[PDB]
Amino acid sequence: ARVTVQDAVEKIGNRFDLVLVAARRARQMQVGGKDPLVPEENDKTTVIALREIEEGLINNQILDVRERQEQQE
Amino acid sequence: HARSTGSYSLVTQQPLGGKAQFGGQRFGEMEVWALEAYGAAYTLQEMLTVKSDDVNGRTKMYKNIVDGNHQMEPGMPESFNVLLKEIRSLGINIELEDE
Amino acid sequence: ETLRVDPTNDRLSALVEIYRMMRPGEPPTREAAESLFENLFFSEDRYDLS
Amino acid sequence: EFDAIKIALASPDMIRSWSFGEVKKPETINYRTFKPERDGLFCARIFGPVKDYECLCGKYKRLKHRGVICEKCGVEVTQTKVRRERMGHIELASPTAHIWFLKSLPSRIGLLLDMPLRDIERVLYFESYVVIEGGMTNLERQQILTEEQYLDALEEFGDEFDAKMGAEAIQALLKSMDLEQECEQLREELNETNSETKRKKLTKRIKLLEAFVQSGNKPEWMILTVLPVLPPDLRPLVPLDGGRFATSDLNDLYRRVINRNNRLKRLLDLAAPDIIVRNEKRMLQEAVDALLDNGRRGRAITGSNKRPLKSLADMIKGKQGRFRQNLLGKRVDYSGRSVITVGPYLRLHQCGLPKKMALELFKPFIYGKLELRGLATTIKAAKKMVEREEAVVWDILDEVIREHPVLLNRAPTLHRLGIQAFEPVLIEGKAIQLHPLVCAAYNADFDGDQMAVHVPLTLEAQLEARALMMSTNNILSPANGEPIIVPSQDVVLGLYYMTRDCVNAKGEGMVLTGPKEAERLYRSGLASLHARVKVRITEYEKDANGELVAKTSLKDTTVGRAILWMIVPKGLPYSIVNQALGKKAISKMLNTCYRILGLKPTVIFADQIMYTGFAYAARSGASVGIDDMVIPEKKHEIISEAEAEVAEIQEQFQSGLVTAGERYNKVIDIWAAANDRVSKAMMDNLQTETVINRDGQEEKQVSFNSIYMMADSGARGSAAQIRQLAGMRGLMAKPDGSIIETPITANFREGLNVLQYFISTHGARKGLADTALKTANSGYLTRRLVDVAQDLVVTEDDCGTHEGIMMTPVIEGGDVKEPLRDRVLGRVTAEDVLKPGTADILVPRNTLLHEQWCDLLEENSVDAVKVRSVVSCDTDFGVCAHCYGRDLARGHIINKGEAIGVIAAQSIGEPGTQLTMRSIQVKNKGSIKLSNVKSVVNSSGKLVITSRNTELKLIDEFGRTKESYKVPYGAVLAKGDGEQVAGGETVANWDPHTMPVITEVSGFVRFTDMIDGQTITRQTDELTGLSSLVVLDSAERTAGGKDLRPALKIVDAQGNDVLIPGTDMPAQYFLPGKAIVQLEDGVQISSGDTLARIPQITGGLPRVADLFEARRPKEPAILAEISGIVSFGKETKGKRRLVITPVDGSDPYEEMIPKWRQLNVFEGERVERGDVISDGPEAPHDILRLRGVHAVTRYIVNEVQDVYRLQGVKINDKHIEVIVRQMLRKATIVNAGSSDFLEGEQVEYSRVKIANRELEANGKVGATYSRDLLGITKASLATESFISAASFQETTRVLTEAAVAGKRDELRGLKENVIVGRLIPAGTGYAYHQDRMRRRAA
Amino acid sequence: GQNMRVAFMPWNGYNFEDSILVSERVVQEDRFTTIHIQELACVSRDTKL
Amino acid sequence: DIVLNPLGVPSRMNIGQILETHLGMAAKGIGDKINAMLKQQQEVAKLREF
Amino acid sequence: SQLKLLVTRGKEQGYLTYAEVNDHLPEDIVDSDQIEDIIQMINDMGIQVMEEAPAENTADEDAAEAAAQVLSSVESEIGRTTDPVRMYMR
Ligand SMILES: [Mg+2]
Ligand SMILES: [Zn+2]
Ligand SMILES: [Zn+2]
Repeated sequence: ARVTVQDAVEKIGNRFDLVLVAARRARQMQVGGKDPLVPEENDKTTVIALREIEEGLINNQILDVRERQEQQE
Repeated sequence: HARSTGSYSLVTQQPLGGKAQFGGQRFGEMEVWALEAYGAAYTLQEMLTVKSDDVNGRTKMYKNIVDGNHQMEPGMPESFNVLLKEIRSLGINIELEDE
Repeated sequence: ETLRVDPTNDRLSALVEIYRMMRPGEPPTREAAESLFENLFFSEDRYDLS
Repeated sequence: EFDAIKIALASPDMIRSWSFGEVKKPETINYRTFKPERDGLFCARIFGPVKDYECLCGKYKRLKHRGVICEKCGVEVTQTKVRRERMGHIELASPTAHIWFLKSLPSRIGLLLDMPLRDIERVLYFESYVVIEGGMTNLERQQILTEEQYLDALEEFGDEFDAKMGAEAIQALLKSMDLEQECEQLREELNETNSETKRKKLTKRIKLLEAFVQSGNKPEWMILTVLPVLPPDLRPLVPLDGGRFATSDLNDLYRRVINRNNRLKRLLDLAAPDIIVRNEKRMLQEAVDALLDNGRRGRAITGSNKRPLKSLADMIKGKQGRFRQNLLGKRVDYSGRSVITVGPYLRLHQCGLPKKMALELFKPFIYGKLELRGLATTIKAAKKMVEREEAVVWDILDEVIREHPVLLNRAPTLHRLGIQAFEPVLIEGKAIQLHPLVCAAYNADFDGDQMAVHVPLTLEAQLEARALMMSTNNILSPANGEPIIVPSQDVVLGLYYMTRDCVNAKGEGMVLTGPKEAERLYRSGLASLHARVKVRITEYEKDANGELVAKTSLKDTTVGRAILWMIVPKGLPYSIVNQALGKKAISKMLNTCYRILGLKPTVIFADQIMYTGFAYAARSGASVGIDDMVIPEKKHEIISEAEAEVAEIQEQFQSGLVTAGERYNKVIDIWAAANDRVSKAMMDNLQTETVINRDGQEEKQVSFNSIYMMADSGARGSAAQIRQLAGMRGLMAKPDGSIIETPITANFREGLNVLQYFISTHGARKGLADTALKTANSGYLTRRLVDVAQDLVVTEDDCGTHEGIMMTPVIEGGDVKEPLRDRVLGRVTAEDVLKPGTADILVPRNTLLHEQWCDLLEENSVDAVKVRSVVSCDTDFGVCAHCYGRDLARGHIINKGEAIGVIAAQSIGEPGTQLTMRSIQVKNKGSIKLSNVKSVVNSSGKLVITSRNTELKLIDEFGRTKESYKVPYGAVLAKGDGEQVAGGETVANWDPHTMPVITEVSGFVRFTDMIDGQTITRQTDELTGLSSLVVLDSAERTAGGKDLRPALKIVDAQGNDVLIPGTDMPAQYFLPGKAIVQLEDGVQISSGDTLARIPQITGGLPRVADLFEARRPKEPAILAEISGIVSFGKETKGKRRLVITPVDGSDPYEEMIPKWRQLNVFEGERVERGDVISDGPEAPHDILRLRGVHAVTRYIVNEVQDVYRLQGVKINDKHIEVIVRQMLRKATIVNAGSSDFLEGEQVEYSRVKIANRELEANGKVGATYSRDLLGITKASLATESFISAASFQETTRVLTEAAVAGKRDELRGLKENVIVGRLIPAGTGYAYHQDRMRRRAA
Repeated sequence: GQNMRVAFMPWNGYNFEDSILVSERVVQEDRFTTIHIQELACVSRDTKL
Repeated sequence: DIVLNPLGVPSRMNIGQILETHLGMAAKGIGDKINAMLKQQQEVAKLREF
Repeated sequence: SQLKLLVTRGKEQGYLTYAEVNDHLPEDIVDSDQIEDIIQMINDMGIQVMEEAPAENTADEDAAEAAAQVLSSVESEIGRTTDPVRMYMR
């Protein structure tokens, strides 16, 4: 699992904002159809999104830039 | 006692109550305050509408769950529609204003 | 002091006052008031002190 | 979709617009074909089809016809649920008045017509006539005419005369009215009616008329002409088993209305005598009023039973109404309850969940995941597979549950730690397993308690459970930052036993190579767990920028401490496990780990502590036996001695040498002393043992007695309970509150005889009955405090203010009971903390004071820090993060979107069932310091107190106060400022009675106006015959002297009149009545001599409740309403008069000081605003007015923290200031200034504050105001939302007031978004609302 | 009730607040097994159809 | 058969359970000395004495 | 007057007893319902009937003043009747 989310909160800087960004990413990953930016060690999309946030690979700006690129293409 | 979905009341279309009726758990004010003390606004919203008496938002939730898509379209509780009808059946004119 | 502040001088006025207190607004009558008082207590049917 | 809910009165055209048809028959359904009748209250051509997609005749039965009206019956073919939405209407034969707008106490109809309610009712019930625009024939509009007067006035008046009776007359009055012309007349009158009551009434009425004009309503709409009819499915006629029917009470009321309306219509066509039609109209009015609001003016209406019928108003209001019950307290799917067991093997984030309860809660997930892996072709197949409980279903369930939290909740949710999220672990059985360390959060034990479990469904809900509510994120108490996950009772016993030395055990004196060798020696039986040895210990310290430098040394410790060291993480020192480790040492150790290392180390460490404690508590084999309760050997001797003493006192009393009241206290004290002696003997015989030895000599050590081990470690119990086990039960009470003189001299190891048991039963039942009252009263306070403070949210980062409270340690007379660290930790500084040398800034500014800063402040020994407070924040509609401080549950500065009001309310309220409604001797050593002290050298050079606010503080060597003693006026201090003192060094003494009168210089005194037998009396000591002239009060003295004021001005030997030394005014010191002038008349005296000698709180929860409700004390202390010189004037006028003629200012201020009062100010004295004149309980409202806002908040927090501190409760002061911020949020305007507000008006402080700030930036001036203090009830009452207010106030009053005002609601509080069913604007939903506001501004 | 052989001691946190630890020999010997009788009813009514 | 927690006795001053446990141990001890004499088929004279 | 005296204590204690109210009640004969009407009129400013001797104030002054004025009228009243059957008989 993931007993604590301290590092992801440290990255994002607000706890409520972490909950929103992680939910957006997890929805992209489960229903939209996307590939994890980290190995999926038998983890649910919620935990995978959280541990992508932990490593600085995802945040609101990054999600937004990628989505605007997709809209252009 | 555990319940997922069951029978519903006639006027207030809310989960029935008890084990015989296979009812649900009562979620009251002191538990609402507890969720407000956290920031859990989506948990509160789904406990008030999709899980209790949002009639057409509770079947969509079931279909979404059996589709592997964990998302809700809340809508409006039926405890508020009945309230509007009861206030309007007095002489008062209470209406929802356009966005 | 109770006598000096007594609004009554005769039995009939007392019965009329009791009648008004119990069922106010009705025309007081000597026979009616006497019957009401005599039936309130002192009547085997309506009052039993076991 | 919708962004506001607007409310207003309904026009008859609108009511007909709602309706789909008119109800004309009182019929409901046919009694054989149970089908709806043609034009009744359950019709199908008005309210819709009773079966989906079918007519009633049956011609159209297939959806292919959706949307056509069958001509055999006119029943549109559509969904039957449309029957739940369609309204009807009833055309009344006569207009009828709405009861809400007629019989609401302000009586909007009467207020609008300026007509008393009795006249309106008389005209309404056909008792008298009225004039509606009588015209130019000597008539007066709105004039009441009795029937005979109307008859005789009709004569000689061939004019129409415009007189009417009944509700049609009222409707005509309202319809003929003009509001703008009334406003014009009212303005004209207010032009030249400058009279208090008159202009007040004119302003009130013009305000009401203007509000009604703006609302858009028309007054004639308050009189009903069409009556709406509710949709049938909200008042159903459901069939039951056996042919019985159940119906709603509204059907009876509607049938009543329809029957009487039809009868009236029929009776109008028969031209009946007017008596009959009048009576019918009265009945119709009664029926409609019973429908709308039953038993509001009449007595009631009853059905088949004798119970009153439930009306439309009864379905919204009450404690069961929709505006209450359903809308925040409804039943929920995906939930279930069960019993809780221990499960000691679990980790803090995991709970044990029964497999059967989980196969039901997660059923749709299982169906989906079965169909997605091909196990089940369709969903019905999956439903049968799970029903048969196949083998693959358990694997799929284990996959579904893998990472999916579940919320667990225990009954009374008193704070937010009563709901927590855990990861399930599927188990056998039917009971939930709960991690032990969480029990304290739930206040849960394992003797039959139950818990409810809910499952989050959405992705956001799961993420909130994992990130906000998970149990491993919540290890600190939100009330105080202290950990709430401390080991409780058996872990404590095990860890105490492990780390506990003894004199001579196996393997003493050994030298080990580390903890591993210590453990290897103990498990092999070669060493005892309590064996003093020397062990090579390696400890890391972050004595750098986070480096963890290692140090290896040879510590002296037992085997158990070295073993326990193996679970401690790196960064901690070794002294934490190098003690006996009772209950509080372990909590201190966990707090140290959390503050040094972080959150994950703390969670791992706590689990390891629990495991080790359980293991070694099992290992010790600790038990409880009867020999463990050791009774003292001298108990009977002490009891015999006390019995002899009480017998001697009793026999002396029988000789009449001591009164019964005094002998009662004598016996009570004797028995209290005996009880103390017995307890001391017991505890001294119990707490120590003798053990022999290293060499062979006796040695004393702490006992290993099981009861003493449990009590000493803090595992369970206390010395008070051991006293009742081995000592004596003690002294009981009585139902009257008295203390029975004879105690229960037996303990439970012995037996109580029948009389002693009968005595004990009273206390038990009393306690059992109390507990319940305490619970019910703590709930009231919490509900009221969340009603007041619910919508307070952190909405900003930094308001940029420079003001705040001044934190210093709180000292009550003697020692300090709360240092500066506890009060200042976690807050933000408002000003630079200068080093006590005044050299440079120690903490610059805007620095969150965490532990390191507080340690630095302790190093510099500074005891006064100015910190930013919520109550003094510049933010509008919210609070900034810097003025709040830090979270206290997370350990860092707070985040925007945090419901700080709900947290404050819950933190104050939850610890309330644990609160029960109950000369100077410088102890330490330091340089005495004085404050506000005026004095003059006495005869022996000793000081004399000449100040009413004198203060003495035992400033210590470093300059930090350690004691604060208020110096009584008129007293002399042996030592002086700077004079070092010592123990018991009574710095000063004073008469316990009689306020002394002192002068200033040595000189003769003339008794001017002090005439004996006129103004004073010759009460010369009768025995010693020493002059004792006594001032006589107005009545006490002669009438001539009554006007005369007794004066004792000082006079010099020159025969001149001494002027107050240092002042031009003569040294006259007028003495008031009773003044003890033992001095002889015209006698010379010394400096500051005794010219004369004038003769001499609840507790608990009710104390806290009446402190938040701003209640004025019964004997309010009087204060200085202004600075100046005191005086007096027209006395005996029932109340003595006072004045404070300002030195230069005018208006000396006069006051009606009740004579029975005892003033503290000499008739000739100067004072400053906020100075005690009389004395007694201070009133919060006075403090706010005379002294600033910071001086009322400091009073409430200190006054309300005394109740909690006395009981051992600990809650932060942040939480009391957010409640106080909500109390003083209304401001009264003093000068309208250049703003747009009237003077005598109350407005929101946040509104006037920004109105003049914007005005000031322009070329205008601001409006002055005076702040107001309200209790948590009135403050709540002032909500600007009729939906939020209708929830917790009177629904009928809220909705009538909002309808006539044409109010509109825009959902921005937490209680109005819960009812409407959308995201609250507080937490994760705080970003949604902000973007909504952005789009709306767009 | 039944006469149970009882020992007073902690034993590993399985009797932490008021929890009780029981042997399997108490469950094998059927010391606290109880018999519960319940009645269910089926009523056949005459409906309109 | 059953393991109970000692920490529940001190706070809840119901020490009748400890005395009941001690006396039940005594009674069961008496019962176990008769089971032995009745299983070693001993004469009534010896069972009558104990 | 008599009603004002009854109010005096109501406020002084914050509560009253059925007996004291009924007694201070104006001799004005009341037909039960009238007594019922006044009890609420007094309840308007807020009071505890409590057949026995004795929980916060939430009453708007506007309600209070209006209840006071109607309370004064009750004393000046003669035969106010809020009962249709009684009115019919008369
Ligand atoms: Mg319990
Ligand atoms: Zn048809
Ligand atoms: Zn601020």
